Amino acid sequence: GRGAPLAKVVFRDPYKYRLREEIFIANEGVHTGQFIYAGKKASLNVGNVLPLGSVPEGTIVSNVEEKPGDRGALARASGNYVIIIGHNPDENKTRVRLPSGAKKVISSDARGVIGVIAGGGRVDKPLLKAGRAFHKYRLKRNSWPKTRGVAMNPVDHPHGGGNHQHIGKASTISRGAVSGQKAGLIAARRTGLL
Amino acid sequence: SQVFGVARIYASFNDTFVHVTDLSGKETIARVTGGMKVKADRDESSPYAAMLAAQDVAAKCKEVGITAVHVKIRATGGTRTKTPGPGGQAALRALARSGLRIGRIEDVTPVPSDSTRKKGGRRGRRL
Amino acid sequence: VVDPFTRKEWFDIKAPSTFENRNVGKTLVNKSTGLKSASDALKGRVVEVCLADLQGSEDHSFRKIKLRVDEVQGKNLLTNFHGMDFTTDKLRSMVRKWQTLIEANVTVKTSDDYVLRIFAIAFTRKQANQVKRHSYAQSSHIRAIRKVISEILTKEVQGSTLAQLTSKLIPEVINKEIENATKDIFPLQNIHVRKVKLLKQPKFDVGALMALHG
Amino acid sequence: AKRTKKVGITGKYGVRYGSSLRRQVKKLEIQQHARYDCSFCGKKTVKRGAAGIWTCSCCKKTVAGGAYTVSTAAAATVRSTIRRLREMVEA
Amino acid sequence: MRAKWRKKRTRRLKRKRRKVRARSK
Amino acid sequence: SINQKLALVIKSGKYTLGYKSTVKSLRQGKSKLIIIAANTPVLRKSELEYYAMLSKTKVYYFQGGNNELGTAVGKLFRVGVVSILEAGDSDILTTL
Amino acid sequence: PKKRASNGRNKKGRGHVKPVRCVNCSKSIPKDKAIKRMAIRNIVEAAAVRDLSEASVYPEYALPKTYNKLHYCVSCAIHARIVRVRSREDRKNR
RNA sequence: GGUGAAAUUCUUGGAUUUAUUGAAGACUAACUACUGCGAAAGCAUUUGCCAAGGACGUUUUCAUUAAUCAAGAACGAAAGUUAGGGGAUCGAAGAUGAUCAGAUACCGUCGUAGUCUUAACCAUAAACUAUGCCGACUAGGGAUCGGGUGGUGUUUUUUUAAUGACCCACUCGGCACCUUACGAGAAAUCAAAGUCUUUGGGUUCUGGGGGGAGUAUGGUCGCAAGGCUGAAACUUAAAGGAAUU
Repeated sequence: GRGAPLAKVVFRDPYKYRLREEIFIANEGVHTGQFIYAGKKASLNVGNVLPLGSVPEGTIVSNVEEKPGDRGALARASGNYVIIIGHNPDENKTRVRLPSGAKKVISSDARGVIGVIAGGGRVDKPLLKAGRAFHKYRLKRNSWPKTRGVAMNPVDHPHGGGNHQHIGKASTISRGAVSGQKAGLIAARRTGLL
Repeated sequence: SQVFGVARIYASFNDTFVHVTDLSGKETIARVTGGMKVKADRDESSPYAAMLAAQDVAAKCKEVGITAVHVKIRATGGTRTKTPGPGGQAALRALARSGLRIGRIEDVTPVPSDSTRKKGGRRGRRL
Repeated sequence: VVDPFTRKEWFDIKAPSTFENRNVGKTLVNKSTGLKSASDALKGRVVEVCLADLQGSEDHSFRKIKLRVDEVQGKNLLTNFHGMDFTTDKLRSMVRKWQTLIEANVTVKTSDDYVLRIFAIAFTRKQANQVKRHSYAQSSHIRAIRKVISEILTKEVQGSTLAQLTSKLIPEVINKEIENATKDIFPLQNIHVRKVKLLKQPKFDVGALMALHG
Repeated sequence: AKRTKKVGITGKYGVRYGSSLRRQVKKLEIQQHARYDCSFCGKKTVKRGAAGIWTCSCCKKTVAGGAYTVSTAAAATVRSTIRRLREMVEA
Repeated sequence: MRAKWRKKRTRRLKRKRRKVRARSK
Repeated sequence: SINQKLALVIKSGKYTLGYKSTVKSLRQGKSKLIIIAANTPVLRKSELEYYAMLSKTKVYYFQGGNNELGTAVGKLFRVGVVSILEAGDSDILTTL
Repeated sequence: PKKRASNGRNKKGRGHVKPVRCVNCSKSIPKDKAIKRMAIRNIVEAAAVRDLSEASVYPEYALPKTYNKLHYCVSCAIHARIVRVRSREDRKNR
């Protein structure tokens, strides 16, 4: 169910005799048998887990923690990463470039793996057959196939009904609309071709 | 026993700027400009407007006993005109006549290495 | 409207021992109230002064230094090297057509963990008894001259920390041995040095930076 | 004999699915079916397994990368900028 | 006798004639 | 350049290709200088360096792969390490 | 048809094109070889220099000029009154 | 903020500007010249690597292996097309504010595709020196790029050994200039556009009045846009070139 691969890295317990098997998001350019340096005093290399508070500006970092102790919030999809714009020594925070092009400020004590997640450009080849889509969505949930609400029944959907086919009312749905009416465009500030 | 400053005259087109400030540059005084003493939309770069702006700047300069101030004249820079505005000479002459000590002139207009292609396109402006 | 002048104070800055002159002007600074603490905001500041002002002569007119403040102490804040630049009004003077321009760059380190971006400029001279018109370069002497000038400046900076690098930069003896060691390539007039840019810094390093004003 | 002149790899799809779809999946199939070499041996033995998997039968090294290309231009530029930053901090 | 614009009009006529031809075949 | 000296050696002096020929050559003592590619496994070139410094043999590092090493030495296949027993008409032992 | 060489371009290479400076008639110059009109006009115009010399805190020093290498006069400087239309005595210089 | 004048737009949430920087993309300004390379298009930071190319010198080699090109292959500006990366400035479309009787044009501000790169197409331009390639001769002069030769040449030190910077005289290969026209051209002009009625050195391609028309159709390549080949019917006595008042 994930286009990006999984990196299984075995760690060493510094407290007792044991070796911890960790599941990491597999970046690109990292190969099995290469040493992962997880910490703050490490060097800027692909696969390292240097916190954003100990790295300069402009570095590319994937799997960025939203808050310390969350252990993986941001940049978990294949071909995506996070760009750092700046940081402030007072009230330690890091400016990050979110994969959606959004702006978010998080603490400097958030760990992230340096590099880009492997499997980039996954959505470049169309799925062709319905079988590829069926196999793709079988491993995720029961969300396929999706039926149009305009070919529906009046009781089955607000968009259905009528001898002809038509949406009927405005497709845009207010944010404050109650559950059930949220069918179509939700809080659409603007529509049409971008 | 004299105190200096930076006036950083910004002689542009259709507007004139004078900004007397300390050498540090993080604290400034007398934000008066060419358009402060006129309402015409076309006489901002006129010598009279620049003279009035410098006179106001010089008057407000000696609030707590400021003696001298350095200047660094610059144009709009970038890739637009690369030449100082007509009001720059009138701006720097008005306060000098007003008793303000002037020195260490320095042409701080920015010049690029043929980058950031300017406004107009291939055939540019046509009149 | 409140009065900013009554809400702000005056400060005095002293140049390092690299320059014999000490006072380099007067900076207007807001009062360091407990809510804002403007005293620590002065750390990230620079002051630009002319070498002629800092030396008392007139041959340093086309030279100036920006001087970054490091530590503040009772209206007597001291400063430290940030980087010098050749004034652009003068920098457009020695460059003319019908001659060859020479530009070399390095990323050489020093003895005090500083990193500098040193550049240099060299020309071709219309020699005495010349009848020619342009005296252009062969284009391969620049290839032969770029390596030696970079080598000679890198060996000079290496083994000498920042203090004597500045104390010998102000006299401008750097271009003194360029010409004589390269008299076999070109006449090589106007070998005035170019910008030095300081990129990465070590920590605050209390005490040693006081010696420049001790 | 070169039975197909332009269709190439995507001849199983036949006449349907249109032209753009078949040609796009064809361009992708040439590079994702290509034989690569492991950066540690140099022999052309790397083959694709699962998505993002670049396995080998001789070097026995799996290098994670693009789902269809072992190293894209994005990989090159990110490696370049990361090594630039590493040099700058370590300088 | 503007060569460029009459030339562009000629290509528009080419477009229309090609459409007419493709209507039948 | 490295390639011209390597070709001059391959035309005049004797040579052993591969791993085990190289290891027997050095271990017996005839080898004077070994050539290791950049893509050689660390452990491999580390042991080679250990054998060389225990046998007092010079070491040179080559930036490149095995295929380009083979093309430089003059053999179309790939070679991970080579050694030179005598230069012959070459002088790579003296310089570098 | 006049203008045998038009400009000084006899070799090949096409050079490049730079933007025209404050003309309102900017366009793609036929290569960098145009009318130049380099200017060394002073930062301070004639007269009123006596006030500047007196007002200087330190004595002597100063008096530099603006060093502007111009490429703005190209095929439109007749409007700006820079390049003069001439006749068959154009053989002077180039 | 801008224009000849205005206006849209941004401004107590601080516009614009300044000082400390940091990030992204693009270019290689000043040096830049009747100065240089590449077959052409084209090339204008530093350094390393790889191969290739012109000229120079040769008392070294082959031996006429040679010049031009139907059919035929490779490069090929900008723009355009496919799929990624990137997407800072400018910016086909478009959204606005003018001036205008009218203005979806010139003028100001935003602004998608595009402008940069990758793999694969597109095979076009005022792609012009509007002047094909090879070879020989013909009035002179000066400057310049690369190389070479000779003159105790003037310089550079450790005056002097050398190198390199230049001087003088010359040579070859050039890009090219200045005065004149033996000669050509209808003239503009040409050191070739001369050596063509005193007609013939070798070779390839193109045109027989202007429109129709680079159009119809037929083939051919191309994802498409488009490229190559390429008419006829019908109409007119004028179209066109150089200089004069």
